Amino acid sequence: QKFYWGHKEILIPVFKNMADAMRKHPEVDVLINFASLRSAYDSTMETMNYAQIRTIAIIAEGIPEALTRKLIKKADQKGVTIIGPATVGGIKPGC
Amino acid sequence: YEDLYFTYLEINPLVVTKDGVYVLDLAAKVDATADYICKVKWGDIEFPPPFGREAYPEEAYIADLDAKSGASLKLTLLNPKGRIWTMVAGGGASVV
Amino acid sequence: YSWARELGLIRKPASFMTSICDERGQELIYAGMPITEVFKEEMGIGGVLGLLWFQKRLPKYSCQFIEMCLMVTADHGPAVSGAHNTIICARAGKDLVSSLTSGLLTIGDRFGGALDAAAKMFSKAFDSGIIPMEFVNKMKKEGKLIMGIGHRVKSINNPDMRVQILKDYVRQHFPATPLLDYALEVEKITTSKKPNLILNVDGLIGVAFVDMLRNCGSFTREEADEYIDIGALNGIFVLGRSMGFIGHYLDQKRLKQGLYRHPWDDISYVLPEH
Amino acid sequence: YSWARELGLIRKPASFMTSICDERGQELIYAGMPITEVFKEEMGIGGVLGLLWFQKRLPKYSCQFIEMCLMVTADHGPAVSGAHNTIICARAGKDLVSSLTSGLLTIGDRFGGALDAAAKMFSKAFDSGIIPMEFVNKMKKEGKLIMGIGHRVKSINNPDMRVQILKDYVRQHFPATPLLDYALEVEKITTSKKPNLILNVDGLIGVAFVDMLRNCGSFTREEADEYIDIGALNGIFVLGRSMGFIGHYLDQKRLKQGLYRHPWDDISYVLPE
Amino acid sequence: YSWARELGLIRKPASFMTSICDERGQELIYAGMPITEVFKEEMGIGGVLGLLWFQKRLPKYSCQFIEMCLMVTADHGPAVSGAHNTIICARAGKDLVSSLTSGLLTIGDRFGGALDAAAKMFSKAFDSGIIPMEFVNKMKKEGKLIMGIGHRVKSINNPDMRVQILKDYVRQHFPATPLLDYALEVEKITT
Ligand SMILES: CC(C)(COP(=O)(O)OP(=O)(O)OC[C@H]1O[C@@H](n2cnc3c(N)ncnc32)[C@H](O)[C@@H]1OP(=O)(O)O)[C@@H](O)C(=O)NCCC(=O)NCCS
Ligand SMILES: [Mg+2]
Repeated sequence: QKFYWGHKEILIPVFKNMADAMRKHPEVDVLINFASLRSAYDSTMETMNYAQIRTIAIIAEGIPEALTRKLIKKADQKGVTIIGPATVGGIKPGC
Repeated sequence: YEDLYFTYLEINPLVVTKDGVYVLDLAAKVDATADYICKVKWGDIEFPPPFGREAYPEEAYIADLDAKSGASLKLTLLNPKGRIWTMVAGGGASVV
Repeated sequence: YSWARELGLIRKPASFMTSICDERGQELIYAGMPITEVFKEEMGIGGVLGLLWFQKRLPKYSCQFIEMCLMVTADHGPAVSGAHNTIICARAGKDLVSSLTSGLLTIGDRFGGALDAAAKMFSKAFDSGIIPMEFVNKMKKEGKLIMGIGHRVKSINNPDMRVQILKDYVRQHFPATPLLDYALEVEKITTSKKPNLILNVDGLIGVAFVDMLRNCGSFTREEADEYIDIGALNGIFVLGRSMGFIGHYLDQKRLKQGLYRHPWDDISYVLPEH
Repeated sequence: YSWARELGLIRKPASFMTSICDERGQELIYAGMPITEVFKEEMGIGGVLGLLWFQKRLPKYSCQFIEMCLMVTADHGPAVSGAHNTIICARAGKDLVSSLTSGLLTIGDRFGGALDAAAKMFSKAFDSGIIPMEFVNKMKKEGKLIMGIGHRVKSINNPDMRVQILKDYVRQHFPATPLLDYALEVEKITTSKKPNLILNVDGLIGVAFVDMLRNCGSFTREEADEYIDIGALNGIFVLGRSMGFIGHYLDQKRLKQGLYRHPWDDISYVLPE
Repeated sequence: YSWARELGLIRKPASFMTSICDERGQELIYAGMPITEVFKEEMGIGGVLGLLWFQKRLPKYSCQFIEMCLMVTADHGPAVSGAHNTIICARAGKDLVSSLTSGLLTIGDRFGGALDAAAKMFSKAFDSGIIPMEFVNKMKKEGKLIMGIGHRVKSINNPDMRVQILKDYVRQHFPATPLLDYALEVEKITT
C-alpha cells in the first residue's frame, strides 16, 4: 500500500496471514488491533502466539466481559501489556 | 450461568422439598454485548429500565434516534422547568 | 457439389449447429415463433430475449422483469471502469463500435461480475442446505466477502431505490422467491454487523433471476442451473450497460470533447535504477 | 488535497464533462429524470434510451417504435458475418464479452452499415429537392446502388414481414412521414425495373428513424441532423443485434460445440514462387 | 491546484503506478535504459521486449531466442480460428485495428492457449519431483492430455521443422535446459 513520508511516497506491506507478517518483520513488538468486536478476541489470542509482540492495543468497543477476562489471563501469563479494549490508545510525544 | 453469558445470577429463595427443586425468585444480569453469540438462545430478550418514572415523549424520541444509528444520542430530563440546558459533545465532557 | 447435393448423390456433414433463429424461410423465425406472432402476442424486448437466449416463451411477469433489469443496469455514471474507457475512446476520435467494445472489454471480473457471482454464491449456499448464519460464518472462515452485499453510502435506514423498485415487483408478481428469501435473511445478519452491508442491486438481480429461472415453470432444474453456469446473467449486465456506453459515446461526440491525456501528477513512476 | 478541497481553499478543473447520468445523488438520475420517476411514468427500454441517448422525454409512440426496431434487428441467423465470428469465438472457448465483441467488430460497413447509409442517402436526396425519378437516374449515372433497396426473394407481390410490421406502425402513429413517403416513391420506380427491388428493413428503419427524429417534436432540425451524423442509427443496429449475438454465444456453449478449423478445401492458396 | 502543488503546499496521492517507461524526460527511457543506449547497444526487438515486459537487460542469446519465437509464431495459415475471424472482418469492410482485434479475441483457450498451458503443466510436474513416467500415468489417471504433446501429421520419423530449428538454437546457446530435458523424456514415452 502507498503512503506518505512527508511528501515522499513509500510502500507498506499488507499480509493476508499474520504468520507471514511476523516472519518477515521480527523487529515488530507492538500490535495495534482494529479487529471488530466480533473478531477482536480471536485475533488478540492469535497474536499472543508470537512472542515478539509485547504490547497489544485493542481498539474495539463491545467485547463481552467474559472474553476480555480470558485475554487478560493469557496476557498476564505471557507478560504482554494490553492497552484497551475500547480505547483510542495513547501517545508518547517524539516516539 | 457461563453458557448464556450472565454476569449475575441470584435465587433467593431456592426451595428443595421431598418432591424436588423450585426456583421461587430470580434476579439476573447478562452481558448485553454477547448478543452476537447468544441471540439464538436469548431470543427477543428485553432489558427493563429501573423502577421509577416513565420517559417523557422527548426522551423516547432521542432513544429511538440512538438505537437506529452508530452514533450516541442520550437525553434525560432532570427539571423540565430548569433554566440551565446542556448540549454537550462526548460522554466524558457531559459529566464534567 | 451444389448439383450432386440437390440430387442427393452425396452427403457432407454440417460444420455448424444452430437452434435460436431461422432466416431461410418465407418469414423470420425466432426459436420456433414467427416474427409476426412475436408482435401479435406483444412479446416485447423481454419476450424476444426469452426466445433467443433461452428458446422459451416466458410468462409476461418474467419478460417484464427482464426489461426492468435491463433498465436499472442501463447506466451508473462515467466514473465506472467501462464508461471511462468508452469516453476515452470516443474522445480519441473513434467510431461507435470501437468505443463501445473498448468499454465492454472491462466487464467481467472486478467490474460487472457481481450479478453472476452473487447468483452463483447464494445458489450454492442455499442448495447445499446451510442456514443463513452458517453461510455468513463459512464465508468469514474461508476469507471471502459475500457477493451482492455491501454499499458505499446506502444503509438499512437509507435504502437503495433500484433495490426497492425491483424487490417490490418481484414480491408482487413472482409466485415463489425462496432464494430471495434466503438472501434477505443473510442481509439481516450482515446489516446487524455494519449498517451499510445491504443486499445491493447486483445481488438482488442475481437471486431474483435464479428464482425466475427455477420457479417460472418454463425450465427444468438442469436447464436453469446450466443457464446460470454458462453466464446468462453476465449477458444481462452486458446487454443492459451497452445502452449507457452508447449513451456516453454519443454524449462526448455531441459535447465535441477533445483528446484525453492523463496528467503526469497522477502517475507514480517507479522505474529501475540505471 | 481532500481536506483543502473541503475547506474550499483550492480549485482544480475537471478533465471530463458528462450530461447523461448522475450516480452521485441519493437517487440515480437519467438525464434529469430520477430512476423512480422512470418506472412510475412507465418509460420502458425505449423511454430509457430516449433519456440516455437523446436526453429527451419522447412520445410513447416514439418509445414503442424504438423498441420495435430493437426487436426486428435482434437476430438474422448464424450465416451473417458478425454471428459467424461470435460462433467461431464461442467455439474457441472464449467468454461472453470476448465472443460478443469479436462479432460486433464486423458491424460497420458491408455488414450492419445499411441503416445509417440509407438514412443519410435518402435524407441528402430529399433535402436537395430532387424528385424520386431524378434521384434514381442520378445514382445510375454515378454508378451507385440505392442503400436500403433490394431483397434476395421478397418482392412487391411477396412482402417482407419485418418491413410490413414497421411500415404499418409508422403510418398509424407518426404524425408526418415525408422521407418515408419519398423512399416509397423511389421503391415504386425500382420495383418497376426488377420486382425484388423493394424497400428493405434497413432502408425502412433508416428513413422511419429520420422521420421520427425530425417530426416527433422533441428535436430541432439541427439536433435531428446531428444525431444522424454522429451515428445514432448505428447504435440502434449494434444494441439490437447484441441480443442475437449473446443468443448465439449461449447456444454454442449449451450445444457443447468444439473448436472450429476452416476446411482447406474452401481455401484457394495463391502464394508466390 | 497546479500552483499549490508547485509550492508544495498540498499533497495528493497518485491514482496510477508505472515502472516500464518514462516519456517525461529529455530522452525516452525504457526500464531505466535511455532510447539512444538501446540502439547503441544493438538490443533489437527482443532486447526492447526484455526491458518493457520484464524490466531487464537480457543476455544476447535470450533476446535472439525471443525474436526466434516471435518468428515461428508469426503465422500458420488462414484456417485457424483467429485468422478466419480477421479475414471475415476485413472482408466485411472493416479497418485494420477492428479486423486484427476481431481475430485476437479468439486467442486464449482452445486457440493459442497451449504455450502457457504446456509451460505451466511441465513446470508443475518437474518442480513436484515426479519422474517423467509417473507424470505420464498421473495425467492418464486424472483424465488429462499433455499440453504441448501431439501432432496431426508430424511423427518421430517425420519431424516438425519449427521444433527442429528452435531445439537446435536452445541446445547450442542455453547454458542449462533442465525442463526441456524433462519434456523430451516425456516425449520418449508418449511417442
Ligand atoms: C437482360 C437480363 C440479362 C438482365 O436483366 P435484370 O436482372 O432485370 O437486370 P439487371 O441485373 O441489370 O438489374 C435491373 C436494374 O436494377 C438496378 N438495380 C439493382 N439493384 C439496385 C439497387 N439496390 N438500387 C438501385 N438500382 C438497383 C440495376 O442498376 C439495373 O438498372 P438498369 O435496368 O437501369 O440497368 C435478363 O432480364 C434476361 O435474362 N432477360 C431475358 C431476355 C430474353 O428473353 N432473352 C432472349 C432469349 S429468347
Ligand atoms: Mg427474594
